[PDB]
Amino acid sequence: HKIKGTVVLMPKNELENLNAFLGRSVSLQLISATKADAHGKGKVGKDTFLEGINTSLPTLGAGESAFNIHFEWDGSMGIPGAFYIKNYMQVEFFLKSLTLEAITIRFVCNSWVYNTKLYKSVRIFFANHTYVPSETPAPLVSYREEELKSLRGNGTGERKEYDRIYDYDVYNDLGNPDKSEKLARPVLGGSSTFPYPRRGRTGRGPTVTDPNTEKQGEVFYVPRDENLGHLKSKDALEIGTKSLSQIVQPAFESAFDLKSTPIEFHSFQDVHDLYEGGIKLPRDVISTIIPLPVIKELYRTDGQHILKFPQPHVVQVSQSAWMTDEEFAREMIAGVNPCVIRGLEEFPPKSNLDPAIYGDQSSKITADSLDLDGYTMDEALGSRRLFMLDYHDIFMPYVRQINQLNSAKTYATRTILFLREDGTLKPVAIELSLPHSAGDLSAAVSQVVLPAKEGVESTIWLLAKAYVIVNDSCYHQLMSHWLNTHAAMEPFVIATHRHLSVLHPIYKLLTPHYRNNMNINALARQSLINANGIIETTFLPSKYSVEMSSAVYKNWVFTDQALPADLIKRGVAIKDPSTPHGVRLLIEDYPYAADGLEIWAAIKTWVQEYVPLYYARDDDVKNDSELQHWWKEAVEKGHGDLKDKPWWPKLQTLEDLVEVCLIIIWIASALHAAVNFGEYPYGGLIMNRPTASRRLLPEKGTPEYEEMINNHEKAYLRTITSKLPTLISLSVIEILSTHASDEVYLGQRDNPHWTSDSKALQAFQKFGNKLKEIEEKLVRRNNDPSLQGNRLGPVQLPYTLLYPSSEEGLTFRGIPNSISI
Ligand SMILES: [Fe+3]
Repeated sequence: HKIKGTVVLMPKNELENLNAFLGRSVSLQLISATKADAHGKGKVGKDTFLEGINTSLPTLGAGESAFNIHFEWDGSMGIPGAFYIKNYMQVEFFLKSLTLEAITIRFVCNSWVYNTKLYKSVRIFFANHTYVPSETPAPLVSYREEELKSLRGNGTGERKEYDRIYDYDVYNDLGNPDKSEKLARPVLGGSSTFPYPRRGRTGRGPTVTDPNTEKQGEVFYVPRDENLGHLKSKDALEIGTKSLSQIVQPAFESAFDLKSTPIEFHSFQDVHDLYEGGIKLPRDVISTIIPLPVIKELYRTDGQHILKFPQPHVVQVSQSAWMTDEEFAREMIAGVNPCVIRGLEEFPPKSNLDPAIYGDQSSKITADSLDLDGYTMDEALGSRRLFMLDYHDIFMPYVRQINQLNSAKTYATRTILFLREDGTLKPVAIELSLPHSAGDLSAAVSQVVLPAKEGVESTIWLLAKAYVIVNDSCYHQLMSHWLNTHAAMEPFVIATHRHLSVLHPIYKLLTPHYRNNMNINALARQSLINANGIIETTFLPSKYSVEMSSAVYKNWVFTDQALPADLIKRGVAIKDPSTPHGVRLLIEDYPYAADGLEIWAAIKTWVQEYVPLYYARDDDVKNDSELQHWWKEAVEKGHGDLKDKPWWPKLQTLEDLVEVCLIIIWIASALHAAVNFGEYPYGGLIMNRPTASRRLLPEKGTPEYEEMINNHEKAYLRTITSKLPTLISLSVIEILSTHASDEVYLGQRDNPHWTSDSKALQAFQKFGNKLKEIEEKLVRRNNDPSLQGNRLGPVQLPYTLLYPSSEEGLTFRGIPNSISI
């Protein structure tokens, strides 16, 4: 009756001896998928313990250990399709897999197994077979549904480290009212005032001063297997933000309070010095930073007084190129935030904001003042050569409250761009707008600034570009990055674990694209977007930052996240059935869009080849109970504040299923990579990507105006992010722009046996081959001299953000499967 099996596991001291696992320390019980008891449930075998350590196969790394085990299983017990496991040891271990031979049967587990007394029900694992609900072997049907009920929990209770309960809650855990009324923040989600995607429920309970806000916690829970261990401490990048906010930031502050370093940058060279000779800090400040995991990888040091940041890619060839109008415009199509620019089809541009509240909103930009390389405005409009980076309606509602803050002053900006005959974009005007209402104490007014290369006019134009980029950096960080990827994706991760069994084909299709997302999001709610957290203390909006993202979410549209839909909606492409991708770009050499369409196409082919393997007709999608409950919950609960919108796909057809999966995979992989991995490469020079502005343009006749004339670099530095928040911000984006060495990229999976279905495996193989094919093509584009203007620019920085592959580090390339940092 014996079945020879091999158990691979990792002792806790590996992701954060052997003989202790033997004896009666760990028992497994096989469950039959073909032979059932009197209740239709698969028969269960006897408790079998680990017999010995297997030291036979070389292919076994990652601090993993193999154990031999034999089960009493007669042919009459049917075929095993699952197993129970109980850990009698005090300390948890990481279960990798179980492999049964003559009968091969593989089980991919990758799950922490805590002491048996901590679990309400015994941990169960299934073989690597894939089944839509109606295809589940009858003896496993109930076990499948029971595991899902276990994962859903009951919606109450404080979640614990070892819990594996997935549920939703609103963002009511960012404020810290018990510490100070000044740290109170509006609850985001669950109201018409503040709609917002839901996040993972933690259940710590209410604060003492506000029943609607969740109390503080030293650890923000995520279902256990969402918290990724790492073999190398340097790869635990997500812990970096907590260390930065709680340990490093206070250390930097003391250096400034003690006046051990100049409080402000006084010249552009003071900024360049950070990645050259470095910055000198107090000994104890260096000593506080140098020993921390992850943090110590951010700077080179002499071990005593110096911290040196790495040279950002944007200055590696020319340290002054960022100041060119050419690079300013190019970064709108190949920079850190390449997805906001829109076509402009009328002139002057219009506003939908209420003039009764903000004053006359007519644009003050006159067509006759613009240099369109000889084109008349009507010619530029008609030839589709006019574009804009429009933050006017987005920022105007918040300008008054932001400008009331100390050290924060902004404009609601609009930039007009012209597509030159040579295919590059050039900036032709910037409008710096302020709201005007009766009784305004401020005398500052709106103004239009035009390009200028000499005189005070050139300084004013450089400052106008800085106000625009402060708007762009804020929108990029809070919306393009945080809202559209991190926050938007979490509800789908939760729904997937709550309603699609690990056996489900769609679960297998989508879960690789969720790796580390709930984990980084929980760490973000704790240290990145919390009251007085990193973002609030480094970006322009301060305490209004996260709520601004809620106002933007009001207009978030799931189907508009598809790349073709996005391009068409923004007026940078038109539908064209005669083209390979179904769309014709209006900026032919738009790096992000051109490379993105290649990746989008590859993902679509993959999804279109996968789905058919499990759903033959539209009725098969309509009748999948798990799939229907999954989608219904993702929409009505996860993104519930928008359940009233008409645009949600129905999921009653193969077409809709493909669409939904394609968009989810796109957001998690390529979209997030394109907006994330260029953060330090472009933003590592604070002048190129300022996060905040502290004053408006000066009045003629004041010393500030005189300063623009006599010391333009100081005028610029006094206007943008101060030195202290710059040091913190550079540190944060350096972490976010780094690829951990254990990352899993698009076209890869953590285990070659994720499914036993050879056809699904074949399809995945073709997808990976296609991505390698695409990379060769993108390499050719970057090497094409005719595309240099937009793909490299004056900074001579080849656009590699959508190259699928990458080695570890701050590489400016590589597409991870998920939002993993
Ligand atoms: Fe990210």
